[PDB]
Amino acid sequence: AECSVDIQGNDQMQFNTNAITVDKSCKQFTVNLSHPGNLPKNVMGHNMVLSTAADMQGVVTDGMASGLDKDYLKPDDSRVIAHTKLIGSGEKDSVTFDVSKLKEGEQYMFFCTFPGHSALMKGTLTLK
Amino acid sequence: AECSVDIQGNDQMQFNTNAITVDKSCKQFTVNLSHPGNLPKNVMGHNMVLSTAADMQGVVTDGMASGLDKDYLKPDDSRVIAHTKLIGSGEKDSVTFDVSKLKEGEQYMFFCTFPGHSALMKGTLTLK
Ligand code: NI
Ligand code: NI
Repeated sequence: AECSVDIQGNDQMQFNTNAITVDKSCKQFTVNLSHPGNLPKNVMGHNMVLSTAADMQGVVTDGMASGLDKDYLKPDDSRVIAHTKLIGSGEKDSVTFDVSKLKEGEQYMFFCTFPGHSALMKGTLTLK
Repeated sequence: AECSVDIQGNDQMQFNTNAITVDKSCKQFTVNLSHPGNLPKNVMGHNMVLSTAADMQGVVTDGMASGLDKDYLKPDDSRVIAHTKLIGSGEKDSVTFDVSKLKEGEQYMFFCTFPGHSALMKGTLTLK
């Protein structure tokens, strides 16, 4: 609870929220991702990727180009603050990261890098 | 141009038009679908499927449930007036159907049934 949050990304190409705020008291923060649905990861794969608003675009465009083998994320991309695995239906994955990696007054974005999904599957994250 | 429309499906999950006018003087109308870009069928597949605005949702839902091998279309869906195959990048397909299958004052939709795309890839077709 509190320094964790649960996200689901479904077969309708959406996330159950478009805003997460990290509380300034958290030492670490967890994002638990699940995929309700029936569709396979090769058609409707979802991951949770975090970065700044200004970088999102770069991360999606190089993610795309990497492909399904690299879970559509450029390996060791330094713009990526934290990311889960690309999961399909019935799969579950989570990531914990240092709240120290986030600074106040900066717009972060959570999104999915599977092609075309960030048009809908995106959200703001903010450290309050 | 004359009783036919050239249309494009791109890797941004966008068709290059969102309104088709079919002329009453046509015996037939031909739609010519192409897919500029680089992503394959299993990731950014596109088809042009036509039905009444009312049947669209049943076609989209059942299409999803038909699977990738079925080109995400319920085969012999009684509601589909015409459709192309689901094409990936570099590919192309056309469909010619008779104009008598359309009537005056019905609302028709064209759309793509690939998972999550029709919220974005959709337009109106109209008999004038
Ligand atoms: Ni996704
Ligand atoms: Ni499509």
